[PDB]
Amino acid sequence: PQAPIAAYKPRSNEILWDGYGVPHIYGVDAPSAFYGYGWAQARSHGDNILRLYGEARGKGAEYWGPDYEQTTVWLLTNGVPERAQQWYAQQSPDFRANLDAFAAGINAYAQQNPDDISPDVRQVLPVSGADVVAHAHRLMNFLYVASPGRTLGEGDPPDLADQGANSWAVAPGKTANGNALLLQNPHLSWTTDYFTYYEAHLVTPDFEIYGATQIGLPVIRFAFNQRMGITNTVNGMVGATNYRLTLQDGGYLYDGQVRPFERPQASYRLRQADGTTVDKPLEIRSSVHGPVFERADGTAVAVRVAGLDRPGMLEQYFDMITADSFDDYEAALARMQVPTFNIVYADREGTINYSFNGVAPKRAEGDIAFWQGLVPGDSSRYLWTETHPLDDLPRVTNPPGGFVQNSNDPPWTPTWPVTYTPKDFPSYLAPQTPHSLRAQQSVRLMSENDDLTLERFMALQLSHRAVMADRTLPDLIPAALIDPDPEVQAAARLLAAWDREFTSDSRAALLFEEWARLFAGQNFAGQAGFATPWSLDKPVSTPYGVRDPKAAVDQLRTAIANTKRKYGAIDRPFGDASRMILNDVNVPGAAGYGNLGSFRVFTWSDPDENGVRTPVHGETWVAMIEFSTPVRAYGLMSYGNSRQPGTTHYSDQIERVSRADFRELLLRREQVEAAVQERTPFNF
Repeated sequence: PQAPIAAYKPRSNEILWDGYGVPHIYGVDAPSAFYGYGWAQARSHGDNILRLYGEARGKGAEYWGPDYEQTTVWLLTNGVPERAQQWYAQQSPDFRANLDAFAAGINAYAQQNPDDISPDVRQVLPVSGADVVAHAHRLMNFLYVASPGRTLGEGDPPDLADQGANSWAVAPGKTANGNALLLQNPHLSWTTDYFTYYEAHLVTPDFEIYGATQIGLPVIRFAFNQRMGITNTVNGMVGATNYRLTLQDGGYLYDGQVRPFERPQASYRLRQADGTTVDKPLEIRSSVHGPVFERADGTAVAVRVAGLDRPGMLEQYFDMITADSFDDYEAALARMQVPTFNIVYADREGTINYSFNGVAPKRAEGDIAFWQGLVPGDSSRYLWTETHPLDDLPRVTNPPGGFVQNSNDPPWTPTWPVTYTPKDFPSYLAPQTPHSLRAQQSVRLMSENDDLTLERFMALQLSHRAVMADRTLPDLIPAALIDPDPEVQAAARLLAAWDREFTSDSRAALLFEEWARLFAGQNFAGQAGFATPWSLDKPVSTPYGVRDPKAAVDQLRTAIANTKRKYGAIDRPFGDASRMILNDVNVPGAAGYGNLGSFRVFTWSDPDENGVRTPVHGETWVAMIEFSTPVRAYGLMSYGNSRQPGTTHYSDQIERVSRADFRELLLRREQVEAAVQERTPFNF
């Protein structure tokens, strides 16, 4: 109807909650919607939001003791609580009012429902707009871009490190009905608090947004509406540098001169087991690069984070997701206030766009591997001061191929055919590393399909191909059949009969994973085992083959043992071992590891004593949107919409997830009114 449906114009403030605890927040103006949003978030996730906001204040240690102390030291040394005050002071008046409203929403819920807030996090109250800013700043710059694990060279815990996503946007020309399609599909921890997605709907007379965001964030990162929608995937935009300092004469050597550290003398409180606290002094040293950390091995490392002068992250996302046109979206994107992420855009006018987004330092020399390692901190040659504008970054708009995609692969095949190559960009922007089997599968699923309907688009999202099996079994099986061990022969035949799909009933899939663990490493990303290595000239059909079939058969022998150790048998049905268990809901699993090729992702834990494992990471918020008039959208949230103790909205979608039975996402007032179970009238 090339003119959108009449926008709903709310006349009172109310949250209409549906049966799954999805809040439909109707506000008479923007602060009202943000207030209801905070209120809703607090109701569904209050305890963890408070804890996180506590942490963002640099008060984790003070509130909860030694387990929170590393983050405290990290955030204080990096001046995060103070930077938050600054960024908060630096908001536009309008947006600050929204942030304040959001916080007031949280406080108000807590004030009206004090017994619903967990006793341990009551002390955090009240919260403020600055806390909201701090949390978002922590999340973006000091979890995503820089983290203490990386700076300390200890590595990040899985809670943080397991990050991924799928993203598809399909142009009209590639669809049946002529409307852009969009897949929102982030893959984060199912347990990590700051990575908990919350689904919501905000309606004012001026804007409408539907979708998911991490708890405690006041704006929706995976948002769509009647006009447009976006989705994100992590791109590991190298937005920070760790510098190895040479310590000398009480300072650090730099361009042959001894330079002084800048020193604040801070201190923080540390909660004791008995509930009292001790004051711990904290000296914060900064070189010209940034704050200085000392590794366990005694290396002095200065961490330099890009975009510390970018306070408009939350407002950028807000203006992006409420954009009236693609030009507006881009103008907002072009502010470079969002420090990281691939961002994919689709709208009802038919535009699709992929952007390798973030705040990337301009560097005179060095490739991406150089800039991800310890960079020498004794030379001004390595001190960047400038960042790339949007226009310097890999982007694709309405490509000839009619789609854009990203599955955390380097941005070198975001569409097919490609519209640029690695040499078109500085070598430090993105790795030129092999694309994962899931990423190759993403390109294939879009490129190879035409005349897409929403239903078909949704079916394709469910892909759970063992691509790794396609690349290896042709060589492994014949070689395994040579082996005299009848068990190895039996294993080979089990593997040969398998359709190479990670279905619940697959008796071969677990064994295969175990072999793959050895063949391609614990993360299934190793390349040394393949006969034909990955090539950007065959980006979706390499790597391929088994380089050393003898050794691979030895790996199968060990794998057979591992499978039996873990699962009690080499032929246990995949979905008997792989379970999705939330509260007392226990449903069969399907799909699996992305690195094995599964597009739909469940990163199955190690099994327990019964051989049972559950997703530690993977499908969380999944939504497919057709930009028809009106839009049509379906979605699910694996672990429900609430994690508050005792909620009925934690385990209430996982059964549907197991059957790929998506909910209709309800954006229209009439639909919302039809689905409403709870109403929270409010007044901001």
